[PDB]
Amino acid sequence: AVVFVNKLTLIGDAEEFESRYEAVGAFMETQPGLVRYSLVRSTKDDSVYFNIAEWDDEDTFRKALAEPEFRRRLDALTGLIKGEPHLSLPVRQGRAAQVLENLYFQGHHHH
Amino acid sequence: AVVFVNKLTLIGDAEEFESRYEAVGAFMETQPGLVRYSLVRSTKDDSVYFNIAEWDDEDTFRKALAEPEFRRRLDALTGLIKGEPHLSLPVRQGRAAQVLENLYFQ
Repeated sequence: AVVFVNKLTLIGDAEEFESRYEAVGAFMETQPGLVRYSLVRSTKDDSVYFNIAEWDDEDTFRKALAEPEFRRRLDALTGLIKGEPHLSLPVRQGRAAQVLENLYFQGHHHH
Repeated sequence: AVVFVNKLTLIGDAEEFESRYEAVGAFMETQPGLVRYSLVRSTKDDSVYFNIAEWDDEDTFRKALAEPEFRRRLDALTGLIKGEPHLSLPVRQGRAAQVLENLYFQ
């Protein structure tokens, strides 16, 4: 898996930016290789967002990025945000299933 | 849910940073409210990492950070990285959908 992380700086209207991002996320949802994505907004500095997307691999991320209609919805955000994008590799991970498993094992093993 | 994002800049040895971060990840996994976390390293600028940690709510995140053991293991990263921390609220999210989803008319 690869994890796309874009640190966004809001330079326009927050509500307009977020509604337009909706169409980007909608499109990503049936792009091959997309696992999940989240747009999150900092509570410390509300001009700071992060676009975070997990992809099966680098090749599927590459092929999705090139799709004209995806790029059209992405381009509709230019002028509302500036981006500092990072295609990134997982280095250490606490998977949800494993976090849950360690909890219920400690509680139900009765060591 | 809330998503903590820390943009980390490496200022020492990457291998030791990553080994010492193992202890931080381990302790997080024992704390009430943790959903999941990933530490990822940028392939554009390899001095950049992001810690991305998902918690049930701000409350559980704040309560975990009040643990002395958590603070001890964070303090062991001093000199290896610098942080830009952001507790963040999900604004939009989704996951892989079925291409045929709308053709059931359910």
